[PDB]
Amino acid sequence: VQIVYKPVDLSKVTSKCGSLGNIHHKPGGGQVEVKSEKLDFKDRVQSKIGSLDNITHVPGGGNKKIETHKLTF
Amino acid sequence: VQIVYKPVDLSKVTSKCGSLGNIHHKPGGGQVEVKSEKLDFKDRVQSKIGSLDNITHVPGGGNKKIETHKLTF
Amino acid sequence: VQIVYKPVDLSKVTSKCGSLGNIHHKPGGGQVEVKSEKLDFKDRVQSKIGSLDNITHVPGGGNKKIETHKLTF
Amino acid sequence: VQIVYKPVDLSKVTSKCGSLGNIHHKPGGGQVEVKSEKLDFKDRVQSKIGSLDNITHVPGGGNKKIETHKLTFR
Amino acid sequence: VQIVYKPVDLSKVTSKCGSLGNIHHKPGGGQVEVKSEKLDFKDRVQSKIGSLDNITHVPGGGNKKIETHKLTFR
Amino acid sequence: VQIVYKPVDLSKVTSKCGSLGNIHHKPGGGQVEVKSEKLDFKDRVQSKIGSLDNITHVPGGGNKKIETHKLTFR
Repeated sequence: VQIVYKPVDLSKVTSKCGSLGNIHHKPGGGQVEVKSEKLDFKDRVQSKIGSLDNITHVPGGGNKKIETHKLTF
Repeated sequence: VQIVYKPVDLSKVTSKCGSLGNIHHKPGGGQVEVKSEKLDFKDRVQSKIGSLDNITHVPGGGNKKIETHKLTF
Repeated sequence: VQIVYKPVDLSKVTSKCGSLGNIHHKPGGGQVEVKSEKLDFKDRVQSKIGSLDNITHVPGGGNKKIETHKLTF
Repeated sequence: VQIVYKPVDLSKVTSKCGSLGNIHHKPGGGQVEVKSEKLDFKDRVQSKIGSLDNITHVPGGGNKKIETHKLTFR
Repeated sequence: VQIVYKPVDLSKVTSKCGSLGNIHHKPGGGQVEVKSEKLDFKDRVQSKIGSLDNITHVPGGGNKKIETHKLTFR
Repeated sequence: VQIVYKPVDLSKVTSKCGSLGNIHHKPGGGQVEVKSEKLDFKDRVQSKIGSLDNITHVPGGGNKKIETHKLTFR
């Protein structure tokens, strides 16, 4: 009796996620102007005037790999 | 009696996800103007005036790989 | 009696999802103007004036691969 | 036997090409106003305002003269 | 036997190409105003305002003269 | 036997290419005003304001003269 147990694993499991390999070439507005006598911002206000924002959240992208290798004679 | 147990795995499991490989070439408006006597923002206001926003969320993109390799004689 | 158990897996499982491989070439409006005496925003208001927004959400794009390889003599 | 090969060439070949012998008297006098606001250009601009450039390109005007003289006796 | 081979060449071949012999008298007198505000250019600009440059390119104007003389006796 | 090979060449080949013999009298007198504010340029700018440059490029104007003389007797 002989048993030759030689399984081969060359697998790959990959996450490529979020913001990858992008090109942002010369972004922006020409002119932005805001004229007022008052600006009054007073509860949970977000104001963006002429800004550039690159924002990435990756709570995902996790990998789980499980193997079992059982030989019973 | 002989058993040769040599399964081969060369597989790939991949998550290319979110914002990948894009080109943003010279973005933005020419002129933006806001004229007022008051701007008055006062509960959960989001204001964007001439801004550029690139925003990416990836809660997804997860990989699960499970193998079992069982030999009972 | 002999058994040669040699399955080969060369498979590909891929998710390509969200915003991939796009070209955004010279985007934007020429002129944007807002004229008022008041802008008055006061509960859960979103205002966009001349902004460019690229927004990507990927809660999906997950992969599951399951294998079992069972030999009983 | 006498031979007298005496051709005379007084010819002239001339090219007069382009802007020759012109008079431009007080050119571009008077008044040019460009008042410009809130413009966007997404592509190439060529602009001239009140210009009086003199621009000359001469890729041509080349001359070729070929003169073969042969005399054969017997 | 007498042979006289006495061709006479007083010819002329001439090129007059481009901007020759012009008179420009008080060019660009008077008044140029450019008033410009809040402009965006996303691409190449060439601009001339009140310019009077003299620009000359001559890739041409080349001369080739080829004289061959051969006399063969017997 | 007499042969008298006496060709005469007083001919001329001439090139006059580009900007020759021009008069420019008081060019660019008078007034140029450029007033500019709040401009954006995302690419290459060539600009000339009130310029009177003299610019000459001559890749050409080359001269080639070939004079072959051969006399063969018997």
